Amino acid sequence: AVGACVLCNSQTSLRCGACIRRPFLCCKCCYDHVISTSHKLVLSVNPYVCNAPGCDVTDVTQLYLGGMSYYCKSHKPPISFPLCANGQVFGLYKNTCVGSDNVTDFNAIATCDWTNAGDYILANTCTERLKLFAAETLKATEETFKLSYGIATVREVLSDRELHLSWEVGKPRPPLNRNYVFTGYQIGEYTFEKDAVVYRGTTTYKLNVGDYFVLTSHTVMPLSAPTLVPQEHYVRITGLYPTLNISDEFSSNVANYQKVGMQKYSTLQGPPGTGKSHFAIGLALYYPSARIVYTACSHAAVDALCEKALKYLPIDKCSRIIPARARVECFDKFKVNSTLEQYVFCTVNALPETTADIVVFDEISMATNYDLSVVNARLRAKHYVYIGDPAQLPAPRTLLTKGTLEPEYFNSVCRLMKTIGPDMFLGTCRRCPAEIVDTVSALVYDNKLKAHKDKSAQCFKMFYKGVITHDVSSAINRPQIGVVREFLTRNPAWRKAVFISPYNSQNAVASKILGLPTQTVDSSQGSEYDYVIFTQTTETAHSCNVNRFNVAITRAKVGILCIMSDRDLYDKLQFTSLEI
Ligand SMILES: Nc1ncnc2c1ncn2[C@@H]1O[C@H](COP(=O)(O)OP(=O)(O)OP(=O)(O)O)[C@@H](O)[C@H]1O
Ligand SMILES: Nc1ncnc2c1ncn2[C@@H]1O[C@H](COP(=O)(O)OP(=O)(O)OP(=O)(O)O)[C@@H](O)[C@H]1O
Ligand SMILES: [Zn+2]
Ligand SMILES: [Zn+2]
Ligand SMILES: [Zn+2]
Repeated sequence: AVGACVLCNSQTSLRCGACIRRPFLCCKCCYDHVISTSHKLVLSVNPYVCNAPGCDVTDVTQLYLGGMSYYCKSHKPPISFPLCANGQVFGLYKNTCVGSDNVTDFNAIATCDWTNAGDYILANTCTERLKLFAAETLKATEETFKLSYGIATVREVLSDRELHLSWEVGKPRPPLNRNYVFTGYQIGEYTFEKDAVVYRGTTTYKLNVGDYFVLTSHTVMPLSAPTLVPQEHYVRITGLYPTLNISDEFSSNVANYQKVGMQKYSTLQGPPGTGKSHFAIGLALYYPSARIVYTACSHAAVDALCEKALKYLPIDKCSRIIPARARVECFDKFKVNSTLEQYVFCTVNALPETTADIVVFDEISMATNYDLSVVNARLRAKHYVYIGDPAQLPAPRTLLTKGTLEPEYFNSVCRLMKTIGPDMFLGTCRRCPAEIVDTVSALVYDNKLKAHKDKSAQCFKMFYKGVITHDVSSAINRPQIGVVREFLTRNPAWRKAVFISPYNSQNAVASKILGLPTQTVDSSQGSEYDYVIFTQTTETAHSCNVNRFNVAITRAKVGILCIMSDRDLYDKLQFTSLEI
């Protein structure tokens, strides 16, 4: 019942009983909270509630200290004092309290519902202590809301991959995509796609009628470590030992590797195809005796670093850390769960508590402030390297419905990269034809991204609005897909292209009609393909977001066809226009 104030670190015996996280607040900060919000329940060693029989007064502003007990105005003894007085709520340490001038920001964080983009803006521009409080509060709210979705029970099993579901009446249904993972009853985790529903299970299990699926929730632990440790700048390389014979394949990053060793943490912005994994793995080659923990949010990102390390690092010194409660198939070519190896590859959620000379945290645009705090709490390192690109996509915020979240507010690292700039920048795209490079360089990179490749003359655009149908909220554009079918009859080298759309439902229609592999933009992040076919599908904030569009067109190595709905983005594509 005694702790440190979330706003000013002062010792206190008070917590707000109305905030979902029950934060400690000192006598001064607690006053500013209760006098300006609906939160009136104050918790101490004992709760601040009227102590007379039958009384239900719990509003601290209507409560008084009589002796050592609390009473309302109708029950207080003649010798009593108001609990709220002199800008202070009575509690222990009433004279050491410092107070804070940021309580207004606390009050907004503590009372918002996380549906507006301004809640996330405030969560990223406040003090460091408030950032943790907002991250914890948001995550709890997100987790509790998962209880709002209905239960799904199998009515019949059509095949090994299709079934008919029964949805609980009185509650909304979750969208059926690869981001919504249900737990079956425990017969493993399942995902559903679109009355027949396509089901994918962790193991091939004989599903029965009556088995049910529940959205996988999770308890939310408190945070203690900052999103970023305080910065330090050193006179020379600290804790690391450079080689003298780094191969020329990695020598262009030597100066950047030196800078990594001169500061506590450093940020690297790497636009698509500019060599992020190459940078990350070369860091180990330049500091060959360093213990390096490579981490990121998704298994796919960690597995991509593993594939890179397999080519260049000693395999006997690598371990992939896979949580015992297995879920998906991870990289399998390293020793598994040998936490003490020199090179450890692990998703954030599964990080062991250990130390390292260097922590590399990849795909930083996808991280949240909760992730960044978890990484600092579990990994004590001499150097932290944050790799990513704030012009790519963030983690979906399931509660946000009003307003768009700009890159500067994705997390603390993206905020630094957007405000003061990244410590390092990989400036040459080696993956994409120059038509793409030139488009995105002007679109999101202030013309700072250079093309190494020539124009391919296989980059095409077509302006075709089509017809927009919907499966709930996921959009479909059958005319746009018909145009693609026509294109394929006349361009047989594209038979091997990957279809990309901003919508799962569109992708599903394309799979059946066109026969091509399909991917959503968001799931295509970190991937590359020779030929890509993109159908914008609709003109929405989702389909026109510049970060998503950047990602979409930068997956292609040789050629891309973009069937567009928005005039602005169509015009900016530096491609050859196709007729019809
Ligand atoms: N790979 C290495 N090559 C050469 N000398 C090394 C190497 N690793 C450690 N040493 C030496 O051994 C000492 C003790 O190692 P230790 O790991 O405890 O220190 P350190 O954390 O790297 O030190 P500092 O941060 O002051 O550089 C180092 O300070 C350094 O002088
Ligand atoms: N600094 C560099 N110097 C020389 N060649 C490089 C450099 N960075 C990357 N390359 C070349 O580009 C190839 C691909 O790099 P990488 O594995 O990082 O993937 P990418 O798709 O280009 O980039 P990213 O991971 O940023 O999307 C490397 O295998 C290497 O041949
Ligand atoms: Zn409160
Ligand atoms: Zn305080
Ligand atoms: Zn009373």
